Amino acid sequence: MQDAITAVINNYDVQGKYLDGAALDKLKAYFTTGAVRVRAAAVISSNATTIIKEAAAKALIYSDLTRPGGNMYTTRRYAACIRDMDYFLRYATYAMLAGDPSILDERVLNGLKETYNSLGVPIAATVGGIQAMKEVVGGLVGPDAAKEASIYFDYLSSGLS
Amino acid sequence: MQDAITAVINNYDVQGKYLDGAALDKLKAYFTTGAVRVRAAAVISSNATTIIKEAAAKALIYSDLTRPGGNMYTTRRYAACIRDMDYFLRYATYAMLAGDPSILDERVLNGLKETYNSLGVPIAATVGGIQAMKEVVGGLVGPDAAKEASIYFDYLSSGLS
Amino acid sequence: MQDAITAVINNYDVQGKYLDGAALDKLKAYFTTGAVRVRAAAVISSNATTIIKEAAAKALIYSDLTRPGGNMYTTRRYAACIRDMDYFLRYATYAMLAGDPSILDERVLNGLKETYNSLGVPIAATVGGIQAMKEVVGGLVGPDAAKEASIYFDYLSSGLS
Amino acid sequence: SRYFKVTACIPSLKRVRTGRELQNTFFTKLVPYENWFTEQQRIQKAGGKVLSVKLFTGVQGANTGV
Amino acid sequence: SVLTKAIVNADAEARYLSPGELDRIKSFVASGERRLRIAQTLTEARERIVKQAGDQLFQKRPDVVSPGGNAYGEKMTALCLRDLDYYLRLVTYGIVAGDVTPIEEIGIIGVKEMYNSLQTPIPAVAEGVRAMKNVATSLLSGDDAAEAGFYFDYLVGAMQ
Amino acid sequence: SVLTKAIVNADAEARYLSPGELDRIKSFVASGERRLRIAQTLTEARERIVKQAGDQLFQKRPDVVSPGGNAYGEKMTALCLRDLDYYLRLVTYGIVAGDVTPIEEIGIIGVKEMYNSLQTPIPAVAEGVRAMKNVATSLLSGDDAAEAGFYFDYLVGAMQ
Amino acid sequence: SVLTKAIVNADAEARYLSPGELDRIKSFVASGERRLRIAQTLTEARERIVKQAGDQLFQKRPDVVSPGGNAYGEKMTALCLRDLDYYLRLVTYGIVAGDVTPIEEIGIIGVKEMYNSLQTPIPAVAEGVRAMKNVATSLLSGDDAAEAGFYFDYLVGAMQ
Amino acid sequence: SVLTKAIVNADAEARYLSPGELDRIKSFVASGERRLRIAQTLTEARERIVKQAGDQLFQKRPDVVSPGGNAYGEKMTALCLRDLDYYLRLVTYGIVAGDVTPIEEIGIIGVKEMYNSLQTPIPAVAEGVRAMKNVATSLLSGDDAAEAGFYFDYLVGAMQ
Amino acid sequence: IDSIKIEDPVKPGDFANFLDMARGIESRTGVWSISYESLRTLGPPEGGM
Ligand SMILES: *[C@H](C)[C@H]1/C(=C/c2[nH]c(/C=C3N=C(/C=C4\NC(=O)C(CC)=C4C)C(C)=C\3CCC(=O)O)c(CCC(=O)O)c2C)NC(=O)[C@@H]1C
Ligand SMILES: *[C@H](C)[C@H]1/C(=C/c2[nH]c(/C=C3N=C(/C=C4\NC(=O)C(CC)=C4C)C(C)=C\3CCC(=O)O)c(CCC(=O)O)c2C)NC(=O)[C@@H]1C
Ligand SMILES: *[C@H](C)[C@H]1/C(=C/c2[nH]c(/C=C3N=C(/C=C4\NC(=O)C(CC)=C4C)C(C)=C\3CCC(=O)O)c(CCC(=O)O)c2C)NC(=O)[C@@H]1C
Ligand SMILES: *[C@H](C)[C@H]1/C(=C/c2[nH]c(/C=C3N=C(/C=C4\NC(=O)C(CC)=C4C)C(C)=C\3CCC(=O)O)c(CCC(=O)O)c2C)NC(=O)[C@@H]1C
Ligand SMILES: *[C@H](C)[C@H]1/C(=C/c2[nH]c(/C=C3N=C(/C=C4\NC(=O)C(CC)=C4C)C(C)=C\3CCC(=O)O)c(CCC(=O)O)c2C)NC(=O)[C@@H]1C
Repeated sequence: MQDAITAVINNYDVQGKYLDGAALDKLKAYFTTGAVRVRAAAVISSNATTIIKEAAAKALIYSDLTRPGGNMYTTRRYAACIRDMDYFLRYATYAMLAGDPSILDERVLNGLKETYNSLGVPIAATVGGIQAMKEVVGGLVGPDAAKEASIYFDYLSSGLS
Repeated sequence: MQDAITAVINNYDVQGKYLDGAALDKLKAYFTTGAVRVRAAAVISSNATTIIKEAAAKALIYSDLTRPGGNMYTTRRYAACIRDMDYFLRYATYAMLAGDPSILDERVLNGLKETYNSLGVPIAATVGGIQAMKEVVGGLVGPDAAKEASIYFDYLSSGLS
Repeated sequence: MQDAITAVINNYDVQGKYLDGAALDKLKAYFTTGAVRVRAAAVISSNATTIIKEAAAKALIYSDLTRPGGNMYTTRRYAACIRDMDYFLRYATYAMLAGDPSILDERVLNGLKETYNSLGVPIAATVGGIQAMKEVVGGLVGPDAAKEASIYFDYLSSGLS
Repeated sequence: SRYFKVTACIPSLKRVRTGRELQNTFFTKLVPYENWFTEQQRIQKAGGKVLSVKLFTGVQGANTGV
Repeated sequence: SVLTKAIVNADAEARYLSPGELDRIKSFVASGERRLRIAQTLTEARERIVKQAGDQLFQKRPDVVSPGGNAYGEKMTALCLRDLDYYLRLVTYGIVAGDVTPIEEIGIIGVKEMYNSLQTPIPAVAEGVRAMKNVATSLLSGDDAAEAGFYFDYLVGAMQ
Repeated sequence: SVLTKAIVNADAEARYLSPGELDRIKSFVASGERRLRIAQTLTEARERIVKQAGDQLFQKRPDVVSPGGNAYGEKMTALCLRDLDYYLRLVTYGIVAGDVTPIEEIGIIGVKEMYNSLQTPIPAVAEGVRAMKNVATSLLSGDDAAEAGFYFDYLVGAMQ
Repeated sequence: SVLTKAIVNADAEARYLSPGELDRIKSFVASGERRLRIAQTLTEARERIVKQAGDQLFQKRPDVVSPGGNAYGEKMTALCLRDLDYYLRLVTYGIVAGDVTPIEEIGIIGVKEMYNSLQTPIPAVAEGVRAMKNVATSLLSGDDAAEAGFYFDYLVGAMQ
Repeated sequence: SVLTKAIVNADAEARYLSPGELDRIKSFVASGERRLRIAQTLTEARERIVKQAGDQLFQKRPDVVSPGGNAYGEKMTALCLRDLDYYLRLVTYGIVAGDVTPIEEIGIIGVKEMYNSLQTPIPAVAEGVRAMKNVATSLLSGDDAAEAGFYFDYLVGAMQ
Repeated sequence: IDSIKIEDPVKPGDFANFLDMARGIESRTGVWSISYESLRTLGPPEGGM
């Protein structure tokens, strides 16, 4: 994976350039944001189970998916769906700390569409569940944090779709 | 492992003897007991969690073991102890169906003392827990079943001590 | 393994005692020395190869050990011996940071003696090599750290002997 | 090649396992010499204790045939 | 502890401690004096914290202290308080260690399995810890409270 | 970086970031402004540092700058200086990252094998880095120099 | 089914089906007609079984049908009954199959995790299944009831 | 030896020795008498070979015998000669064995690590072995020298 | 030489909070009136002895 600080370093290393003021400014920008991000991450981790429950209630459950024949029908499939939700939440939190979307591409997004298509998992519903989580997260984290949090959730959703 | 039927066969095979009426009578004895054993086994499996809880309440918990400085202190150790209790119960049930104590020697009893000594697990307390389970099991299974069940519990306890 | 801080915690946990003033004093004693240890560790790591060379020169090589009939004769055995020297140095550094010798017991001293006895590795020479490393290190780390570093080397040597 | 006979006892301190793990916990075994140093380390990191070590095969202090 | 964790990662890589890892050790030893003070405050107020948190939990959830509930009856209620006290003690250990390693070994591994045998409801236990955090936060200074909050939050997350 | 390392360890454990790991990130973001200043100082003085370090190295080891030695001849001497410059650039990157992870991929993995093919002596290279540290330390403030020292030491350790 | 299980064991052994394994298949096919009758009886009485079992469960545990409880409210109470109906359907499938494989794949794998998200208490669910068994037993003939009992017991064992 | 190697390969295959493997043993035992003569010649001329090779090596690498260099000083120079003598003895053992297995255990495994601690340059050592080969070749008959050359070459290959 | 603190309003006023120390009214149905030290030695819940 790559983070904001490393991303700057890598760009300068391919040029072979020593770090310069312009580069320093980008690094400085991350450092101000950082404290806020750490607080947001702790909030998410503590409320993680609740976030997933609320998001499922909003989108997945009480639906045709849960009703027989639906892909979230059967305990095995229900459990798998909430497991995937948890993964998305955990990785989005990692991305928010890192300040980079790259980790999502490397670890979550790679191969996901193809896997889902073979499984028969409905992508649109999954995207809906991610969007639901984002809304719930937004409330918990608070507004300043929410903007930062939202971009990573949006990045996941766009990748899946 | 060995069961009652195979135990007779093995004894005759070392002699080289064809199966005889006296041998047949021992086999016949097992076959009458068998139906009762199957019923007992189903009772134990359904009530397994309860049996362990009751037995722990009788011997292990509310004791110095659970209190700080005791072997069953800390969640990790508490969980390990009730896991061992479950093992003993499951293997005794297997032995009762089999009608032979061999499986207990082969799987449960072999190496247990040495492992326990290195771990620092107290054997006497463990034995006490097994004896407690036996009493609880006796009630559930009913008297005819209980006699058969008791011998395997006793066999475990003697092995451990 | 345990360090200074966890050593106190574990001692109180078995009693089930909340940390008290006596405990707090011990923890404070560690915290005040910490910065010094970190500096010492960096010195040792950077000079690790040199420390082993100097220690071997002072205590092992140019001797009967390196000559035919000696345990550190052959490239294979010379290499094995300086490999062991490297671990002792690395583990002593870990112990010095931790402020606890437990790691030395758990991950160095345990089963070393038995292995050495079967091999016939000469203990006195090894201890001599550990003692030699100690002398070398004391110079590099300086007054702040020398006393602290020394005790872990002494602990290793006394464990073998 | 030289071989070691090794007895060790290893506890599971990170997790609680339902399947029978007795064979993993107390394991006397024969180890090639070239593997032992790694296998000792592994037991130590797990917080197992190495109860015994004996050299089953091979001669102590042999320059060749090792 | 912080120290233990750093050493363990290095040992796995079979390397000496990284410059970054060394820096983290330095920072922790500087923080240590403040941490000790935070822990002392909580230790002094412990009896009050446990009692108040128990109050709140029972108010939030009547059920646990009801004939159906596990906590019902004096003895049971005492045991539930004893549990809260255990978790508070663990949190104090955590603050001085600077990591949850102490907490985790004693309290978070096998906790689900233990409570399931007892039949105690895990979400209620989590609520009790949340309650304890609120009491603790009030006694602590704002900066101190934030530090303490993390450790409390970890517990709540683990017991879920 | 500090961030990368923390995330990677958590991902392996498949857990959210620990309270202690979060605290380390907080400390690092506070430190960052100072770190940027330290890096800038070294960047400005780089040409001087390299030159001075080169001289010291050649004085310390006649052999490298001798007909037998690898450094001998103008082209070779330039290359040896170029290498010193590369290592200094890496050190600056490391200081801002707070960890050697970036440094390690670019400079420390495969370094032995590369130098062995070239036939350059590794211990001499290490001496050059030590030399660079001494020059750099003098320019830096005492507190700054200690921070910078660790990164320099890591390099010396890796080339050993 | 019995068939599926037998084939799977043979595949693992990489052998043709043993005489003993073939005998087990023979016994199952003989029993099949009786099994179908038992299943039909339960299917007809399903609405009654669910309703009566629900009532017994609510009597056994007032809490679930209380403001704190998960079952509280009409919609929630319906859902709890719906779940009981699902488990009854699974049991009928199990009886005809002669094994719990059908039951297990649809209902017992991941059940803990599903219920934990919902926050439904697992022991109460088990009680509801026990209740269903008692109702079912009364409708069934004694011999039939014993057969049915095993499958009911398995469910209770799997989630408790 | 050739014998050891053949048996070891057979034991791994868990078979009696193959016709081809047996043939190789036959050829080796025929060669053996000649091999013993070659070894004797080298043993007799050993003192001369070492001395001449040393001189050439110091001619080839002035640096090693210079104040910076490891070989510098009488004791150090003696040790460098002692090492050359050791390698010559190993070569003789190898010639009679017909295989480098004996040589490899005593001299080639761990050689890099040993020399790196000493700080002796490995390429210089290889040059000394090459030097020894040239002297040895002159004393040996052309056919004998070729056989001896292989063993000398192996050494050079093993440390390079 | 100041104790400082006391920054939030020292008293909301008669109407808010007060009588904070209710603790010790009847038997410890709640948590108050159970000894903090008693916990160290709870004993069996049956407590048959
Ligand atoms: C209170 C918040 C909730 C509650 C608690 C409760 N616990 C018990 C019984 C026990 N609790 C423990 C727990 C621990 N032992 C440990 O090692 C640790 C980690 C340090 C803990 C947390 C133990 C071992 C017991 C068993 C008894 C004993 O300790 O000897 C009860 C009693 C119920 C019973 O015995 O069945 C209760 C009530 N119950 C609730 O409902 C509250 C939400
Ligand atoms: C409970 C009555 C008592 C208790 C038990 C206890 N056991 C352990 C650890 C282990 N228990 C075993 C035992 C078995 N594993 C098997 O495979 C079998 C046979 C099927 C048995 C019976 C083993 C191997 C371990 C080690 C690893 C593991 O978890 O399996 C502990 C934990 C000790 C530790 O520190 O690791 C405990 C507490 N101890 C008591 O105090 C009770 C009286
Ligand atoms: C050097 C100071 C002395 C010396 C060393 C020596 N050691 C071996 C062989 C082994 N060393 C170990 C030891 C360890 N196992 C561990 O877990 C640790 C802690 C990290 C250590 C240090 C082991 C396992 C072996 C055997 C396997 C291996 O070679 O890796 C030898 C070789 C002996 C032989 O006959 O092959 C030697 C020479 N002996 C001396 O002469 C010095 C005094
Ligand atoms: C009744 C005995 C208990 C009870 C049940 C309860 N369940 C829900 C919600 C759901 N239940 C399920 C269960 C299943 N899906 C499956 O695939 C299977 C196996 C075939 C089962 C049994 C599901 C999927 C849901 C989610 C909602 C949906 O169906 O779309 C609730 C309500 C949800 C909530 O948490 O409010 C309840 C009440 N609750 C109890 O406590 C009773 C003891
Ligand atoms: C000569 C070609 C080069 C050279 C040699 C040199 N060697 C040493 C020291 C030692 N050399 C050995 C080597 C061996 N011991 C063995 O068991 C084997 C395998 C059979 C060998 C080849 C050893 C063990 C030593 C250690 C000291 C001792 O003799 O016990 C030195 C001195 C080392 C020092 O640091 O002072 C030297 C100089 N050095 C060169 O530059 C030549 C190219």
